[PDB]
Amino acid sequence: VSEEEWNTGETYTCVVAHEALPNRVTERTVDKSTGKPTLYNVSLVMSDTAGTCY
Amino acid sequence: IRVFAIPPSFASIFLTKSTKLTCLVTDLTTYDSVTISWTRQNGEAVKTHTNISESHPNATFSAVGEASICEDDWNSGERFTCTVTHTDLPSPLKQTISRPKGVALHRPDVYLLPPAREQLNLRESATITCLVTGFSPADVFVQWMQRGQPLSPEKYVTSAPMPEPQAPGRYFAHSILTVSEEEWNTGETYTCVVAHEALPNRVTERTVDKSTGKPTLYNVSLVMSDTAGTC
Amino acid sequence: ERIVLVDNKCKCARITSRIIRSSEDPNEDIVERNIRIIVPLNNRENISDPTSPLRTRFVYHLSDLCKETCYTYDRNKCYTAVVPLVYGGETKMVETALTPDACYPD
Ligand SMILES: *[C@@H]1O[C@H](CO)[C@@H](O[C@@H]2O[C@H](CO)[C@@H](O)[C@H](O)[C@H]2NC(C)=O)[C@H](O)[C@H]1NC(C)=O
Ligand SMILES: *[C@@H]1O[C@H](CO)[C@@H](O)[C@H](O)[C@H]1NC(C)=O
Ligand SMILES: *[C@@H]1O[C@H](CO)[C@@H](O)[C@H](O)[C@H]1NC(C)=O
Ligand SMILES: *[C@@H]1O[C@H](CO)[C@@H](O)[C@H](O)[C@H]1NC(C)=O
Ligand SMILES: *[C@@H]1O[C@H](CO)[C@@H](O)[C@H](O)[C@H]1NC(C)=O
Repeated sequence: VSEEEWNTGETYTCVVAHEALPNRVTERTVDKSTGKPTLYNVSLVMSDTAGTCY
Repeated sequence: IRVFAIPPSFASIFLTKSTKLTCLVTDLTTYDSVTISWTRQNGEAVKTHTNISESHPNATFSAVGEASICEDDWNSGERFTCTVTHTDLPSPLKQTISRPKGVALHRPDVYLLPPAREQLNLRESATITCLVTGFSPADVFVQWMQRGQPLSPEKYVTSAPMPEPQAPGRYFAHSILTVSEEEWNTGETYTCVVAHEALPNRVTERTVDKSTGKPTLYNVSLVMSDTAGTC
Repeated sequence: ERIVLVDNKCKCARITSRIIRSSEDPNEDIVERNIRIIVPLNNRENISDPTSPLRTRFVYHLSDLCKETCYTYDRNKCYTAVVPLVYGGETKMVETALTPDACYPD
């Protein structure tokens, strides 16, 4: 595939076909979002507001 | 010789699934001349006094009225009058009781407060107060528990509803339970229930222990694993 | 540009693998996974059982929630338990409302 095409967020799936499968076909996909991440700014907020999520 | 008609408490409406009206007369001589009929707004009287309980330590007469009426009929606004024909009363009197019209429905926000830090420092007793705020209608019902065991009615004492200063329509109620500071220091959970119309299923509960009522310390062991976790 | 991978509401997590373009030149674009977690700090151990202990430990293995020891009440779901009530000596069961705000009949 082209270098700049992968640079943008276009996902691909390499659908394979094998006999020993439940649905007889396996689909697995990737993209730049699925690649190696660099930064992780986990906020990990700690609040006394407990019951409600967010 | 005083007789008062008791409006139907919601505790009897919900938990017993029935409506009972008690217009009881006390401090009067026993002549068994009471003829109590709960006349409705219409001419028909729904029911008369039943199960008269004169037996009391003071040996004074005590006749209690009853009226099994539909809850929807109560909500319709029909009024019921109790008449007493006892010779002790100079003349018969009718006590009309009606369901209030146009009462707004507002959720009874229940807030449970722990005993003050200074009170625990006294090392003699600790008082836990369950505050019921911003509820309408004024009628409310509160009970107490400890790890699923309801406490005696005497141990917890509740306050009659009073108007909320900021919201005239709303009200507030105040219930206080006292326990030994050792019980509180043990961390035993105390749960307060509020039975009131406005709640979704008419009952809400909140609990508090040593570790959640304005606790001094927050002991957290936050752990994260497999940070990447791609998928 | 955010791709919200997971929004599990028990173990509150908002992993967003948003791509960020690096400066003006691409081909070194950074990918970042923002695991935003809101630990409750006050919810009970067995969150549906108010009388359970307090959560002093919060495991957030991201593998499991990517694909239960529930921590935070979900907005839509109602968590409730039966309660004993006594009025005149009768012990009647009835459902409670641990999250009354989101449990109105709908
Ligand atoms: C403790 O947690 C367990 C799950 O880990 C739950 O127990 C059951 O929850 C279901 C959910 O509606 C109830 O129908 C059952 O009655 C619960 N078990 C029992 C024995 O009552 C629940 O979250 C917690 N248990 C309790 C009793 O609140
Ligand atoms: C992550 O780093 C960026 C700078 O690259 C900064 O602007 C941002 O505030 C950081 N995230 C935090 C502190 O959560
Ligand atoms: C994480 O970093 C990005 C910068 O790319 C920023 O836009 C985002 O707001 C940060 N996360 C939070 C929770 O602020
Ligand atoms: C504080 O936290 C640490 C580790 O999380 C723990 O070992 C220690 O016992 C805690 N102390 C108190 C007083 O909770
Ligand atoms: C505090 O948390 C730590 C780590 O989970 C635990 O080992 C310790 O027993 C806790 N102490 C209290 C008093 O909760």
